[PDB]
Amino acid sequence: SFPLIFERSRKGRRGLKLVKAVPKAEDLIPKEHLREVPPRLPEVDELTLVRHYTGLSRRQVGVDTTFYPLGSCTMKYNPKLHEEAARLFADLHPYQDPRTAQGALRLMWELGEYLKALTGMDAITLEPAAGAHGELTGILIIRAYHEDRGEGRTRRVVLVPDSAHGSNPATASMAGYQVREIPSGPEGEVDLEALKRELGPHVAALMLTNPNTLGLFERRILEISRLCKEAGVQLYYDGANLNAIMGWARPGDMGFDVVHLNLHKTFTVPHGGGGPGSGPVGVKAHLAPYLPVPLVERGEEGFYLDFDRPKSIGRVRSFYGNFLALVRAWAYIRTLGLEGLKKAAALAVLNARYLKELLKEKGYRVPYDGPSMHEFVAQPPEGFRALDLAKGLLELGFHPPTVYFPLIVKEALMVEPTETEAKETLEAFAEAMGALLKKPKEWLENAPYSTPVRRLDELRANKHPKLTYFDEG
Amino acid sequence: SFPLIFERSRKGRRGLKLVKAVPKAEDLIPKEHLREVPPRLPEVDELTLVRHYTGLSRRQVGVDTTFYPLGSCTMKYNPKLHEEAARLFADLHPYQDPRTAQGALRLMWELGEYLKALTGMDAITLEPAAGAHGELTGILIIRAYHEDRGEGRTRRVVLVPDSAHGSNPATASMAGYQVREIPSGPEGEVDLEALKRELGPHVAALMLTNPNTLGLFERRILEISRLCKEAGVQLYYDGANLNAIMGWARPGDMGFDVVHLNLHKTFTVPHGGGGPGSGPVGVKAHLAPYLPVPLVERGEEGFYLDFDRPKSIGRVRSFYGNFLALVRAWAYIRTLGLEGLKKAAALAVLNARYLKELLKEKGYRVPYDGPSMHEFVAQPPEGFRALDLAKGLLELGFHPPTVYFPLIVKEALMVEPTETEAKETLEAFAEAMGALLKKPKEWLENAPYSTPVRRLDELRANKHPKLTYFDEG
Amino acid sequence: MDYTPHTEEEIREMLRRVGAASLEDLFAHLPKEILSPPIDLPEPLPEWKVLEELRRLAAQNLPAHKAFLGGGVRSHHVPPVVQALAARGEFLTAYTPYQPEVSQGVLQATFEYQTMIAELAGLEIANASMYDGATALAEGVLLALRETGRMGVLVSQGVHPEYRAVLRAYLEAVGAKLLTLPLEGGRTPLPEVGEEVGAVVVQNPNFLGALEDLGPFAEAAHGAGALFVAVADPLSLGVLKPPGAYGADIAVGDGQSLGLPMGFGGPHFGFLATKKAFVRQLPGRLVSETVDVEGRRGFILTLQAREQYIRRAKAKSNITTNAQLTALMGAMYLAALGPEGLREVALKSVEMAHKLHALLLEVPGVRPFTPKPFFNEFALALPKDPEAVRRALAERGFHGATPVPREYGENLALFAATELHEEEDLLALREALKEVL
Amino acid sequence: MDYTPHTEEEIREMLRRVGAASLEDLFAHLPKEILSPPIDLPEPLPEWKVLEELRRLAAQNLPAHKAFLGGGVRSHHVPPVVQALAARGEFLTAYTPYQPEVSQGVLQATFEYQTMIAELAGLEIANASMYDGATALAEGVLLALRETGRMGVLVSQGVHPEYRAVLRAYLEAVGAKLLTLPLEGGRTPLPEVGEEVGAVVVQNPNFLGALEDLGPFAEAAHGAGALFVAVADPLSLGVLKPPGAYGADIAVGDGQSLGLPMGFGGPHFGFLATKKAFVRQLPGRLVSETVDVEGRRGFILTLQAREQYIRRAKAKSNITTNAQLTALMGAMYLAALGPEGLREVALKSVEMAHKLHALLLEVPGVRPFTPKPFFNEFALALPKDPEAVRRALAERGFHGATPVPREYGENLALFAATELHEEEDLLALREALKEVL
Ligand SMILES: Cc1ncc(COP(=O)(O)O)c(CNOCC(=O)O)c1O
Ligand SMILES: Cc1ncc(COP(=O)(O)O)c(CNOCC(=O)O)c1O
Repeated sequence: SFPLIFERSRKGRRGLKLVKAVPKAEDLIPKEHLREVPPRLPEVDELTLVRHYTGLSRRQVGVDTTFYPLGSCTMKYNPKLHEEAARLFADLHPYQDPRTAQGALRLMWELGEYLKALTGMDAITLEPAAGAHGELTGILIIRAYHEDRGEGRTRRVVLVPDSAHGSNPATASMAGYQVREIPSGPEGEVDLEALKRELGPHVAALMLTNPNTLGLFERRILEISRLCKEAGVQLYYDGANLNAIMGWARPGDMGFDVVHLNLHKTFTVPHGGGGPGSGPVGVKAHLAPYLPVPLVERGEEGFYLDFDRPKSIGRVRSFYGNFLALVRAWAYIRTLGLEGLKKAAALAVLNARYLKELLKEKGYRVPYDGPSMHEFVAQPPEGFRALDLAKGLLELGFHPPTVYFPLIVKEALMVEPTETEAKETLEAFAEAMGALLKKPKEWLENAPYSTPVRRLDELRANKHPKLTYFDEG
Repeated sequence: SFPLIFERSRKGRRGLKLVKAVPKAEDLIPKEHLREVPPRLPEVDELTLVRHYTGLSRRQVGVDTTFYPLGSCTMKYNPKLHEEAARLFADLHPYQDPRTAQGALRLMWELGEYLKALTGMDAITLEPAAGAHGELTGILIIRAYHEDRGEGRTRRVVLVPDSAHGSNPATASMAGYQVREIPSGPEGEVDLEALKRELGPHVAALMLTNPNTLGLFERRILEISRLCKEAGVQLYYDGANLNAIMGWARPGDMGFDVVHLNLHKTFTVPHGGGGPGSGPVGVKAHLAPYLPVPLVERGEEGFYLDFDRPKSIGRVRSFYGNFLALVRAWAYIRTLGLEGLKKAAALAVLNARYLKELLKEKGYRVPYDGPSMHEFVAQPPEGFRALDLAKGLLELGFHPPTVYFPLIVKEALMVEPTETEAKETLEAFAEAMGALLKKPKEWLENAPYSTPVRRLDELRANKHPKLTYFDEG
Repeated sequence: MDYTPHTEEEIREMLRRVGAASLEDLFAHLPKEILSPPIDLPEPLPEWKVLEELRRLAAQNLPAHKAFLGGGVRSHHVPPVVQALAARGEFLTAYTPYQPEVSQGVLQATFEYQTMIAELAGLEIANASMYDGATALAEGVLLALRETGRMGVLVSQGVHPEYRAVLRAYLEAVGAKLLTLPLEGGRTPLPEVGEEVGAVVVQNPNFLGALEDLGPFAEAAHGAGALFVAVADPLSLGVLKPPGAYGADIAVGDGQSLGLPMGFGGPHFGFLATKKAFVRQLPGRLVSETVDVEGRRGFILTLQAREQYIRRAKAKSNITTNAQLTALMGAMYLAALGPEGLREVALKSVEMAHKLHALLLEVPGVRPFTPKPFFNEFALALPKDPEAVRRALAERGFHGATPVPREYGENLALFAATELHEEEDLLALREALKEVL
Repeated sequence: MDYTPHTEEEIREMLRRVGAASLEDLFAHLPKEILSPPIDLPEPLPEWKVLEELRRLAAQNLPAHKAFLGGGVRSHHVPPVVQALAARGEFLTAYTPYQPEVSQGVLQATFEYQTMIAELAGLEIANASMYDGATALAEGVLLALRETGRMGVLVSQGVHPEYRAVLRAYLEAVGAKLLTLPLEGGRTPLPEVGEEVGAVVVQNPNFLGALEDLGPFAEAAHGAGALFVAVADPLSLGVLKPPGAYGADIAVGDGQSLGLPMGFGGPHFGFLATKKAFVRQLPGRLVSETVDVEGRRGFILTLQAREQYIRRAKAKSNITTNAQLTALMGAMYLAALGPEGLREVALKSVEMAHKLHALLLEVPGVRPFTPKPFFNEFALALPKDPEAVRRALAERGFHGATPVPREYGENLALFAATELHEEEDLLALREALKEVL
């Protein structure tokens, strides 16, 4: 049991006291503009505040406490060094004179240079706030590209594989595009024949992750690129799985026109229980003029925010980007260097393949298993549902991998251990997965048992949703 | 279950890498000085280090997570503001040019003045590392004083009440003195009659806390002072219970000649699982010349460390004192001011006096219940053991108060809530203590049950102690 | 340097176990031509050296602490207690809470965030957060258009220009149309709303800091069957009548003012509050109270058909990663201050801003622009170019005079003040301004 | 401002419950004359203003990051990962772990620290921590005198003068005698040890940074029936042969060199390591592994008869509060680097110090004093007053030349180098010294 911050409140109780002499409201703002009924915010002292949130953190797990093999998330260690690095630029105002923010602008420029170098793009925007935001940015760019060529009325559809993440097709809609989903081949890679059938003057772009969401590298990627080029279709790169190939291969050399990266995934920026993140977008020179404004350029006086871009799609969010996260990523790269990043990708791949071997030894299956990259997708043996095994893992002190995704594999167990997890950790995880199969169906169906809370009534929460403490409306 | 850092270890595994081009030993250090066998330090990666310690912290409780009514400890809230305050002075070297450390020296001076203002002392050293260290400093000061007046051979005994903290008599021994205990009267206060028969030219000092360790103010303190002064006996004030009177009464106006304060108790410096702390020692002018060196003074030039004190007892610890803790105490006083400190003392007393009433109504007894100050001492009803009630409390999600101290009360329950705890918390606590009296005897004796570990085998740890992981020797 | 735990002996064993000959061999199945890319990155550095470099860059900047710059972000006190709590590893390194049994911490905290935001705006419900204020506005408007089925939008020019720019991008992307209502005398005149208008948007306080009269805008919107969307600074809601009380259907804003570090523009967070009756169109994550098999209180993500995993193409938004950690920081701030504390901070910044305004009026050639009543920000007309003034000010050690784009008028500059500003800072700024002028 | 939660209504009720008419009425039984003391303290300030004042104070100081000052404290890298971990509320705000069932975090962490210190020292056991190096030494010698039953002590002048002063205060307090062995050629000559001597004390590296030959000292002590106490910098133990290997009976030192912020002198921690055979005489807390009622592994404080609570006047020491948190920071550092990482750090500092030694020797008038081989510190003979040089060096933005008391010689100054010092730092310093000279 744990109380709500609102239940801890006591009428009239004060917490922080930030004002010595509080002015009288009516001396500052006109009566009819004044709030009559105070918001029902909690009224607690600082000690209570600390115990509350510290108590909540203790009813929570994270990479700092548990192995998180979540495919499509790259739950790698978030170095504490980066938190210290970020506090160093906390006191900077986005509208302060640029000549006094050179350190910050320089960092933004360098980061952009490193990311382009690792991705093979010619220009880049560090403005978008997350991966999906980068997707919306890239697609809008691709759209502005076609429109600037008189095909804005014909290029109406976006193509995504049946294994694509939900945000890909969702983005198409936000960009006003129609979306068609192409099926995967028997190996789990792109079906060229089905692709060649869809390609045409009506397709604006093809969204892909490489490796794909099955953890497999698209071996015919160059061919796929060639087909797209002749049809005039823009090839979009979802960088969710960039961790698998950092420093070994670049999407740009694969033929991708536009790219988005997830700093809060591949580059150690902390997940923060949902966010915030950063979704930089890199593009080839022919799509560069459509980039959202402003761009960080290196000039004579120094670095500056460039707004003089006539074909720009405009603004995708306020200011210039989640700077403090950019600091985290800059720190990571300047720490590992090229060799460091390559080693990280190789071991990220080795941990995934090695663990794939352990789970198969335990009886788990892998429908699509060519040389697995940074992640892989397994299925439990007939008779076991992923949902239950996941809960069983929770009971055993482990955290389940991603479940029921990609959508093309029943009882999908999408596993991504990342390079920061140790050998013995992968083995302990595999052991736990093997043990759960030797547990009775009823035990699995009623797990967890020891967690702060057991399975929740998902039904009641959807039929009678109580969305706030006051449940107004 | 939880693994030892040594068990997480893996041969050859590396963690932090702070050296780019590591030189070869043979080139800097002669063969015969080089360590042959590496220390068996753990070999863990950073993620492992973080999970280990994050895990250990989750198997721990503190004021940040739990109500800690420990008598004699003043477990009051430690403002997070102070941690940020100490960070501002992390990079200062004790031997850097004082002309470049004026900010730190000014702070030391100001803190000294504030503490002398609250205690009524004329001069002060911020050097001692803890309360017990302050006692030694203060007792040596008294000895230097007696020896300087030619009574060093005759002043050989230190007097302490039967209710005194064990460090008091222990300190007398470290200082070469004999120690004699004087019993308390029927009210829990000093027995003036027993005191008069002990006072004489052979007594060097009388060590007292006020309020005493029963939480009772020594109402005859002025008479005690008069009696002491008449015999030429120095009155030492153990500041463990200063939180009960700060801003309301000063030991210096009570007749005390020397005082020691515990910044980590009364002034919010964190207890850190046992340490570190700070034990400032203040004195009346007649004892000032014997103060340990150096003292912070402000001269024509600026603030400086004064070492020119021919009668000083010397040095009691390295450098000048636990500066970083001093920053925290300075912050505390500059935040609250006199009225804030007075309010804290009053609410600390009110909390103790209120909780006392609640506990008596639940059936607990108070063998000495005159007007209770910042703490009070209770005992369970006939038939119950404090130890068992203590463990029962743990099982209930609370932390017990100090048990079995002072030594003059059987089954002592020494309770000190401090001013930062809320009325509802005091009540929930009493409600818990009450419910434990209704629990069957076999239940309490075998408590706790849900904690990370149940009752430990003290006898085993004492008969067959395993002091290190390697258990060498 | 790196964070990999693997020892050489472990890599050999793992290599042999997966049938690989070396690390390089793990990538042998990739097209020969894309391998060995010519990547140029600076040499790896130990952590203390990376910090040395960060500090050198930081040493190049002039800290904006106690700055008088405004336009959306201001130098407010960042309470260490809040930052200490948000630094807890559990909150910092957790992922989106999909396994609720082990995520009650973040789940309950988000539910509390929702409650606080809904209360602050005077509305009924709120999502788990949005990237920022601008994007929150865009999503709030898209919601109104989906709810009304219309494509027309009226936005006051009083809405921060960047917000209006972001809104336009999202709007034109889906075929919707936007009409900008220009300010008159610093405030936005009541427009006539047609039935093609699905949303009416107004910010309060507005970009120039002027308090707008929302009531009639809500009545005007409803009369035409259009939804009213209010853009409001959260800190200001601590003392100003919230949009909910004006009849607003949707409220959005950026959370930076709730004790968040300025951070040169990010990250912070956006909030979106609305009526429970529009919950089906609400984008983003939502936490609901519920119970476990033993009857214990619990919290979980709900109504997930509105999101991308389940609805994919028909999702209300593509938003996956949100801005949870910073939204929690806002919640901790709101909780730490309480209703009276928040009101105190808001009133204090308003007071200092007014004192500054009064002081600045004495500067030669300076003329007022933003009309009374204004909140904690205001625009003045300067006798010199605003960018030139900001620069000259920075040369003297001050951060002030944030340039207002010309669409509002010539030579305009914004000025703000907060609870951490004192009389002496105001005077010091004025003298600096008199020297530059 | 304050941290009190009580509302006026609660105080009102509580006051009635305890039978008091007001807050002041709670002190009515105190003598009337000591009440209402006129205490002079500055007026209260809000947290942001307090921080502002701390900032103004900090701005007055020239930070010592990367200083070349030595003499006990040095500017080493303080790893953020360690500080972040030592910042967890549970470690920060816990008290001495007397209720073991809920204190396994601190109890185990402390057990691991005892283990690491014992290992580093090449010994068998160590207590929970001492206040600091100087204090650890005093206690260490008192331990040896109790064990041998003697009253004589021989201390090398090579021991930090401050440690010797503290040692003297403690020793004279109990009637013990102390004889000082003067340094010859920067090293302490092997003394003749009488049977009245219970402890022979030597530091390695010594105050002047010179490496000392500990073997013959341990033998000279043992041959007379005395114990050998070694003072050693923990970081140095990562590469240098441990006193335990030389046959030392007791080892002590200050833990600042293990990644602890210099903090202008405190706090840090001191360590005391010795043989399991002398445990009965060991002062301070001691954690032992044990088991619980069901056989689960656990940790608890043990052999408490050595401490003040139980033994009072006959306790081994009056020590109650120790230096637990900082010692734990020390353990974290040790675990974070491991044996090799620690060895590398010690080596890099030794390397840079030597490189610096050679460079400064070129400055005209600068002559050597500390003989080879020295560690990461060394003293030089300068052509100008050391203090004057430090001041002059400081006016040029350099922290260096820590004055050596005349008891060691004239115009001597100590310099130190650490793992965060690079080639260019050494050169810039030399140039500066060249200038002041
Ligand atoms: C393949 C792939 N692409 C994009 C994203 C989204 O990036 P963010 O907007 O989250 O930064 C993801 C993330 N998917 O997780 C969705 C969830 O259900 O949590 C992805 O895997
Ligand atoms: C009355 C009293 N006097 C002294 C001390 C010691 O001060 P520090 O050296 O701890 O700062 C105390 C603390 N007693 O705690 C005893 C224990 O065993 O924890 C005190 O209460």
